[PDB]
Amino acid sequence: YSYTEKKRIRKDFGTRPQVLDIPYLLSIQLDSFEKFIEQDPEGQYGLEAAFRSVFPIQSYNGNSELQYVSYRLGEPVFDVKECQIRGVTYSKPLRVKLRLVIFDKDAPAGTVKDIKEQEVYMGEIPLMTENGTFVINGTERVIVSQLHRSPGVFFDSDKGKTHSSGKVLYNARIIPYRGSWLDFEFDPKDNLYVRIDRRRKLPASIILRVLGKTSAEILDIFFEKVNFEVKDQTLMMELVPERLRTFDIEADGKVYVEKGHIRQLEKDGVNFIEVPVEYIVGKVSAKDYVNEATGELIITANQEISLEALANLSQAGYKKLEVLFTNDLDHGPFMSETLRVDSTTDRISALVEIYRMMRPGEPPTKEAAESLFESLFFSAERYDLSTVGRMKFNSSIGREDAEEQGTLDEVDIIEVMKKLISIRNGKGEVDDIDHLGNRRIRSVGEMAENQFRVGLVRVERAVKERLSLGDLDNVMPQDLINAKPISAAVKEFFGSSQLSQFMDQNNPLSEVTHKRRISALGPGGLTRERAGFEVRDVHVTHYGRLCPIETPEGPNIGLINSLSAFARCNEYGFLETPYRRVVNGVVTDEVDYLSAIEEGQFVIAQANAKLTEEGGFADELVTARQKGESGLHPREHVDYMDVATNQVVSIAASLIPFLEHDDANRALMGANMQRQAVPTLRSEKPLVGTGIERNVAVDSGVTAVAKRGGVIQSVDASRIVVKVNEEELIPGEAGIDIYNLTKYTRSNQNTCINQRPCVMPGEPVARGDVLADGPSTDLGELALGQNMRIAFMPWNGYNFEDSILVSERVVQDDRFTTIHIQELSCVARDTKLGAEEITADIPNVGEAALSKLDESGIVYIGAEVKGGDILVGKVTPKGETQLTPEEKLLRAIFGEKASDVKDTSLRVPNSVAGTVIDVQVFTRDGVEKDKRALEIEQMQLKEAKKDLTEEFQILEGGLLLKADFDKKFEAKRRKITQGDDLAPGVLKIVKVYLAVKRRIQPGDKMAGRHGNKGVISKINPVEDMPYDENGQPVDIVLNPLGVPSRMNIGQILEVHLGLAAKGIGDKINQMIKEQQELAKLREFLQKVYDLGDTRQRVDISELSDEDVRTLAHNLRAGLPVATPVFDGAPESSIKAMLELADLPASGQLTLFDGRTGDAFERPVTVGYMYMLKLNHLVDDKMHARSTGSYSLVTQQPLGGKAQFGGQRFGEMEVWALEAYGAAYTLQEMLTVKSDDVNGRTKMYKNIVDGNHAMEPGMPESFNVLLKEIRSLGINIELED
Amino acid sequence: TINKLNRISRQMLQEMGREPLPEELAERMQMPEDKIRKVLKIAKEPISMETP
Amino acid sequence: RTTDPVRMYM
RNA sequence: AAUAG
Repeated sequence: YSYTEKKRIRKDFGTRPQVLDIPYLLSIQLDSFEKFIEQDPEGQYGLEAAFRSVFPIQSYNGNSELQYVSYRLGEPVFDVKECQIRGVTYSKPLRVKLRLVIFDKDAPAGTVKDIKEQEVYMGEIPLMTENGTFVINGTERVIVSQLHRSPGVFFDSDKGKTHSSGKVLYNARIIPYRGSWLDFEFDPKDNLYVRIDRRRKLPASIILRVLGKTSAEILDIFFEKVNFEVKDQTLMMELVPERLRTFDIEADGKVYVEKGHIRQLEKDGVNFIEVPVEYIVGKVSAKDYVNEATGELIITANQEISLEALANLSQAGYKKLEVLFTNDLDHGPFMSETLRVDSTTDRISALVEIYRMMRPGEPPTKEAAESLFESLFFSAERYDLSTVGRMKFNSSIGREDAEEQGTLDEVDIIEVMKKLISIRNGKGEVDDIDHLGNRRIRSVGEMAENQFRVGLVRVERAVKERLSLGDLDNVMPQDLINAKPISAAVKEFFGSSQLSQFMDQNNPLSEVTHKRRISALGPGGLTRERAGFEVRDVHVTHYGRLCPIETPEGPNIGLINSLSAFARCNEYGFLETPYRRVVNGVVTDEVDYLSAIEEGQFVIAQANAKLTEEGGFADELVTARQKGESGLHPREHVDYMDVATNQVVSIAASLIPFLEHDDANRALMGANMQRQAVPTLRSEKPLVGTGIERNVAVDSGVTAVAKRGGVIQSVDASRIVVKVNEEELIPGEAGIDIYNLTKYTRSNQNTCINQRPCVMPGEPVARGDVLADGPSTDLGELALGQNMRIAFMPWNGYNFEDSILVSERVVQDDRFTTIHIQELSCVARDTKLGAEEITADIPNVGEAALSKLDESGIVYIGAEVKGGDILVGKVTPKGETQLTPEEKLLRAIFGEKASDVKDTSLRVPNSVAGTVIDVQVFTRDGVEKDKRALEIEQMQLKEAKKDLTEEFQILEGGLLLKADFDKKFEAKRRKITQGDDLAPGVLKIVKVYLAVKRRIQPGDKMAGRHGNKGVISKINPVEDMPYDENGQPVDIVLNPLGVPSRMNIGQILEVHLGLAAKGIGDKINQMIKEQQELAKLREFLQKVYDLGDTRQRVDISELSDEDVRTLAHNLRAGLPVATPVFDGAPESSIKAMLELADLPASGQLTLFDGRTGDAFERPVTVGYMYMLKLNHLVDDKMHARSTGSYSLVTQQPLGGKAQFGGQRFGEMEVWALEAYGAAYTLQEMLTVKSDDVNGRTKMYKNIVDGNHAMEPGMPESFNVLLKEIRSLGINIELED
Repeated sequence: TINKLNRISRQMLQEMGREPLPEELAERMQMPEDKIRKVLKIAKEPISMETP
Repeated sequence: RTTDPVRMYM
């Protein structure tokens, strides 16, 4: 046990040993970006691949070319924290070495006249952080992986649902990574048609003719030949034995049945058959037959032989005739009938027809047609069947060559045609479109490489255009390359792509789940409305690869998936999952990662299979799965086993205790809502857990993990200094490690990110130990919510539907109080009238509102502010304003007139009260820094001095020097002092950060981990809540009616186990309080940890006295227990745990009504549930408006709480009002509340006068409609 | 003036590897920095009202 | 056969 | 696009 785990050991109720630990959860991001940016000597991945794909750039004439040498990434201007503060992208400069080689015209082509080698700046590449995130414009973002259709060839059918009859129509689609699409389809007349890029169909034979295939060659490729001879004045079939098995058969020695088995007579073996001429009459010729004497073609290819034709060849002396084999079951004339409907007879005609279908309305020339056909599929510039696409193509058509080819050829097209014809005949099957072997994962590295190659092509066009000019004596490579297109491409992808998403940052689990998210949408994917049922379904290949539970509930159902716990992407982008080998009947601890294609062959047992001490299966027939179908299989036929019991579910589903007792519809909700939990003031571990909490806490990156072991030299709320062990020093190293903690930093969802130390000075630490706990972490365990005392009973209708009744104590102990940090900005710009000024001289505002402001007009740090309070004072110059005559008279009476400037200041939003915790001032380079900005600059300089001095002192104390530290401090000073690159016209920016403490209140959303969500209805007094015989009231009362119809029984089991765990914790607390002997404490702890037949062997004898005391202290608030998914605690274990803690075995206590003192007539299930506070707070959702801003064109109220907008009275509301008959209410809604400009002012004045009458007019939207219809040249008018 | 500012900014971006600040562009253009800022903000096309 | 004025002009 | 009903 590690020290952090030794501090609080969680009891494990699992029974199956784990042979494979859960791998790093953020590998799918880090590995992809490493592939992108790392240098590849083989040049197959990333920037090197893109550069070698575009370069060398060759001029059209041949004068010169630009060649690629190498690339490197420079040093970032700012770090991640500095980029987030300033609002800039964290990135590295791309520097590429290129040589412009200029050839000699007089010399033969290829003579190196000159070379010019130089480094070129080719843009700025955004960098991935240590946790798999990007910082774009100061915002943390995650690029989501895509599940797309693999490149290659796919054979499909319409399933007999297009034509009037069944007639199942078959098609084959070739889809590349880049380039046009190729389609081969059957019509209901059994003819083969070709489509290029989804346009008008053409007969398939055309594509063969453009490839130089004669009609006879086509027939030879697509048909077998039955031959005929004239032997001794008799007709001659060449017999193929397999075909025969309506006429009299030859071979008089072995006569077969005549006009009425085959194998017995074929056993002897003859090569001679005699047949009627009528057998020839129906056949179709296979060759073109010419006569030298006549000079004409007696019979053409693909022509039906006739009697006169037979006579003509008889006179011509030809004795052998071959025709095509054609049947109705195994062989078909489809290619012959296609040739019949084909009007093309030569390569040029086919090229011309392809040009007409490509580019209609253009005069076809031979050269243009040839160039078009070459560019469509056989040009590497415009076609790319990628390596994955090539491998899938070759596997489909059974080709074992051209592994590195990226373009189609004759063999590929002909093999696709043959396979489609074969599928029509009956040999072969169509492809499963939703099979995970046909769907590929495309991650950040691939998409970045694609966009970077796009930028490279953009600049390559201009480079070729310039090199074609010729005047290159004074041209250097950096004068040829414009990096702005490449930068535009990369910023487009990283900031405006659909898959570049604003990071989910409510809790660590939200971040981990977001980084492990796979979308079917995005560029090159599906669309929400156009996606069908089949793609949204759970395929049998999702086992161990995609979680069947975690998926968004809504229009996105089935299109967004979560990676499973052990899922991985192979080198080709296909998901694979680990399995344990079964060798010689024993289950080996060797692991093989199998993909969907490889999985189908084998018989794979489940992790629940019983095992013997020798490693083999106990039962003779085991439950396994093969080809996606489950069943019972012999023990000797099992080839693989599942590595873990949580292999099929994702991390969020793996965090749900007793998941096997929950219906999947509710497990979906539980997994989704675990990601919306808001961290609280005090993180509390779950009493009932699954064991994956530590993994999420460590792999999220929110915690501070010891890079090296040692002894904690110094601990503080903001800094941890570790004295490293003597065995783990880099020779000549200071010997200390410094961990600076994040303290009250805003997250993407305006929550609080705070790191709290969990170590003491002098405490030994090993590698991987948790030194500080991030948000929603407790001693290295994920702590999303709080443990609540729960009673399942109705309480006077306050838990009606899904309502939740909460005790006042829960509010008093601040158990669900949350900190929300909000950022506000005041931007002083430059206007035509003048420059906006930030100052405390605010007109028409007294000294009451200026108390919290300083001389510079900015609020003090630590100022408690309420709604409407001024944070930053700002005055905007205003123009001359016309005064009404009454205002002129009022000014004449009282002469005051001070209206030079207008108060446009930053104020706290209404219903927001908090504390100012940070103020930042950004000033444009060349604008005077006010007193406050100078104060912040001095404070930052002093803090940098102090931090550098302390760090230097500790590192020199560990070691036991001026130029290097002076350089570091000079760099820090330059970063602090310099001006800020702000948006044009912006003179100054002041950002104020407000910390708001939000307490639980009616309207807040609370949930468990089983889909049991609800809204708080009442905050009950403690004396009114149900209580037990010992006087302890419950904390939350939940409705028992929500359990049976929703089939989430894991919540009841969790309640029972939580009651047991809290009882055992109370027993431990009692033993500590009475100061019993440590031997008794050890005996009790060992009894607790030995309960059940579990896989955990915790020996308290190996723990020191201080360790036992620490463990007992950490078990005071309840014993944490682990119940893994599908390997959980049985009911017998729960009852034994209840009996140990001296609690009823049924989990039901006798409760009394606090209002009356009377016992409830039945026992009530009382226990402890882990409850969460979701980020759906009534503070952010309560809106109201009477009158406000209006739209510019429609003159209707704006929309949104941010704009103080109004609710939309849609069509269905109008229908409801019409059904009621409320004509006057409807007219109010249409006219005087939305867009009757005169009517709404009159209505406001009437209400102020207390008259309550309206004078409706014409809505402005109708006037707009009239104007647009008139603008369409249509006279629309109103008649009286 | 706008086009030649763009050309000079592209050459300086190639030269130093980072975006040219307005004072450096002003020095290379032999024009005041205020004129550079004027040219900079008057060289932006109107945004569409249909932009999401 | 075509609607693009560019192609008609060419 | 994502999220809630």
